[PDB]
Amino acid sequence: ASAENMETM
Amino acid sequence: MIQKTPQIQVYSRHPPENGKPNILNCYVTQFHPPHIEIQMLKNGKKIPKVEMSDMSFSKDWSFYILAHTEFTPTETDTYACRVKHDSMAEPKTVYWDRDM
Amino acid sequence: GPHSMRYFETAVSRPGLEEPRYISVGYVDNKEFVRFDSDAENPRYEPRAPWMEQEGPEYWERETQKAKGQEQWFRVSLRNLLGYYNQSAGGSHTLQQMSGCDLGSDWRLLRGYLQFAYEGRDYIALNEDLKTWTAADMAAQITRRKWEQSGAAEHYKAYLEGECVEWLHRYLKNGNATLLRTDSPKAHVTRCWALGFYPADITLTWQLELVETRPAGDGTFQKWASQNYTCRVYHEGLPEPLTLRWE
Repeated sequence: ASAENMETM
Repeated sequence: MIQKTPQIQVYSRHPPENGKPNILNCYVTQFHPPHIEIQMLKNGKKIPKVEMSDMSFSKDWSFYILAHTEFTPTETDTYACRVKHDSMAEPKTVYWDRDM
Repeated sequence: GPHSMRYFETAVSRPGLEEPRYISVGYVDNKEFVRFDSDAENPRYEPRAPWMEQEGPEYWERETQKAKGQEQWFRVSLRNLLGYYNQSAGGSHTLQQMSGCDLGSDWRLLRGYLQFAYEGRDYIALNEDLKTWTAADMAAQITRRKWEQSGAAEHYKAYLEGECVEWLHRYLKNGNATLLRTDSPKAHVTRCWALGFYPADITLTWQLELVETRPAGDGTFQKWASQNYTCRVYHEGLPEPLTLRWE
């Protein structure tokens, strides 16, 4: 199950 | 530009015996950026139907792929892999050595 | 023995196209199970192993939708970085991500991974304490401070310790077919060759010129190296190292 990113770089 | 030259290995799935169906592999690694063209040749003639597999990268961030197609080895013919990638002016061609 | 899961994600920006190309590729005990690709026909998380087929359309909407988020995330980020480094317009750049978890033979969490490269260079990485960051360069400091003064680390920690473990604990139970049942090398001399093994970790010797380990396309791996001299093979699956010469 892949992860979800939140805040951008 | 940030660029890395692909290492190439050409080889068979199974050890070759004359007129006995097999797969040919062209493993290409350590390259950047990830765009790349890989050809497989039978006597300098572009083998039809080559499956591209992988395209991910290893923990050092550099890219890897495996190209492959079906083939019936003979000792009357030559086999090679030919690669084109921004880091190299001219395509690279590595030839199949059945003992390797 | 020990067990792992990893997702490898690449986004590549391109001159002209306002959307980058995006690939995510899932791996279980070092062996591919799922993949997404942005270019493709009409794109979703296709399965790349037969044991993953028993997961039901329902699981795929979840993951496919997740991959939609990541494109968004990778696009914006691609453009944040351009400014961070004074890269002007029209040029090709690459952002890469690696996340996942290690389990030890007892099935408990050994460690999580979450890391990033720009242009193939280390950019920012979650420390082994799942709680702090190593930033490679001055640009990455901006990202770091954004991610500190915003608590991203815990979010990832929550994915790493919990979800990542839960689902891998499960994929393991679903497909020992080409997983837990490991097979081992058949050696011989023509230079000695090891053929047919899994996993890929192996060592070869001569006792009185290294070929790198390489997929054979069918899921197994191969290596070689070249009366006194005798060849030994060492492997995860040998119940005792192998010794040979012949010819």
